[PDB]
Amino acid sequence: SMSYSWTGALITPCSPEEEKLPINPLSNSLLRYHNKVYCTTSKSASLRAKKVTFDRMQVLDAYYDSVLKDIKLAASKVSARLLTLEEACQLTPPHSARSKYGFGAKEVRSLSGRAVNHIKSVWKDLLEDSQTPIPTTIMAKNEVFCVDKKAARLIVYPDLGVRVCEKMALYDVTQKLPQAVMGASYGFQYSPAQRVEFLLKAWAEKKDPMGFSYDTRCFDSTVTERDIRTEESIYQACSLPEEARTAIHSLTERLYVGGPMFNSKGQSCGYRRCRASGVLTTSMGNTITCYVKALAACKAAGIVAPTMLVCGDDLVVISESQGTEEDERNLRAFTEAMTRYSAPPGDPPRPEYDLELITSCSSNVSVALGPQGRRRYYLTRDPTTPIARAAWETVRHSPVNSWLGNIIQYAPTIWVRMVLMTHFFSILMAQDTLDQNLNFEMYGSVYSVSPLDLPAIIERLHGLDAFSLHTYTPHELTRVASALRKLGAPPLRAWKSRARAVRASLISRGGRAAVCGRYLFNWAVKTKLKLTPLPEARLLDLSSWFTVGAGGGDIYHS
Repeated sequence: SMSYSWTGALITPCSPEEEKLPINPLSNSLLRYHNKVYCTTSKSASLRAKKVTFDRMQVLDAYYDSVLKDIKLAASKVSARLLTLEEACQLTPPHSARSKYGFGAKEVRSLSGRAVNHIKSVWKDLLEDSQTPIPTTIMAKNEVFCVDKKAARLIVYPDLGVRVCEKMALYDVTQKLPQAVMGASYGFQYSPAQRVEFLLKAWAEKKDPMGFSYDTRCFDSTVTERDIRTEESIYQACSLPEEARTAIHSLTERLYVGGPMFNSKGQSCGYRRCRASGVLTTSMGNTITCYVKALAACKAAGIVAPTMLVCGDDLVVISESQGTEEDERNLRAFTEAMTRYSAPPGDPPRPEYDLELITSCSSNVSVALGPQGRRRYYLTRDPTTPIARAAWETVRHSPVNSWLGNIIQYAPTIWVRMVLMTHFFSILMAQDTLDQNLNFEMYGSVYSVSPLDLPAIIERLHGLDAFSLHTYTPHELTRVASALRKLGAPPLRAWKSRARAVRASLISRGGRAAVCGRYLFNWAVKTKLKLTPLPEARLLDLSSWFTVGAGGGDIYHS
């Protein structure tokens, strides 16, 4: 019942790691307190290992049984197909960890003979062997944060050849199952604006709304072998081809329920009996399992008219308040139920009665005014981590960055518009690489776009309002100002001074650059420009852009 067992071998790096932000003028113009920005490395891997290693005691009840029964029935409405090898390969990100069998992501995406022939044998083996555990590699993730340090997160994943096979057997399922059994509660199907709409709607439909977010301590580690086998039974409730059923059972028994882990040096590192952090089913599995336990927990605790929003292990519940004292009582009961289901809390949940203060996936809804003086709602978050990461990525190029993802996801926020856009467009112009497509992650998934196409992307995802919001809330302004001073970054008024110059340079360039200048920086001048709908905004193939990401899991798009 232990999440992990260890041999004693260390979790090793695949190359030297840098832990402190370098002193560079480009990064320094964004933030001066470089000593506050750090990156997690292999050095803290042992501390993390101890944190995620514990015994899981799970006891289910009638409430859980009832919800699961309902879920399986809903799953029967799903029909899915096996993805072709070619389709599976095209979903592989270009910088995906290479195989130990002689090929990398490049050969996969290009369908090289070597890659194709190996993948084929892996598939055949899955069909004839449903027992032999599949080996995985454990590594310490390198992530950037601002002090006030975190231990590195651990990632466990199978060989490239197996990752392609997972797509063939389950990608189609990840695209339909969550919605089928969860409906509107499935978070990954929404763009930021849709998430906002959902939360506002849920809040408004309650006579006396109360919300709370539940933080499960090390969710992946709380997932039991039984939980994972239950996930498979839910997958099998779908209408699937026999060959897929065989592959899915094999992957479950040989990979998902657990298996041996090796470090980068090839040494046996340990054995896993919980969720693998780096498999295709990580997000979908966490989402469904979190949903089942939470819905059952709500019923057992007496939560009234709960409306849930589930994103992997992230959970937010908005319901009818039963009074302050009752609410706190019900939340404790909820926690007790979640705990019995093997999902104890990291930080005890507390009832919240102001929507702007409720955090879902580190984000929250806030309000501002549009060009006509009307209230407009949008999604935002504390900008500390995004700015710290933007600084690191300015001096250390990452094949898959996070800043472009933050700019897209939080385009209407005051921090993206005044700080990130100003900073990156200045650097891109200086580098003269404005039109170059860049890979970035969003919702744990990998995407690729050109910053020159940002205005079209933003208008399509957030609307023209995204270029004209003003009069943000005191909470938002205070939070952004505090983040900047904490990082030693220039204040917003200085970013405004800089933006005027960036805007002018962009416009001087004409073409798409000028469009970026006129639309993205209209806020920087007192004499505002018109700003009409962009034609290319309609020619955009966005709609399920987030659904196709199905959370994360080594998935790539365009």
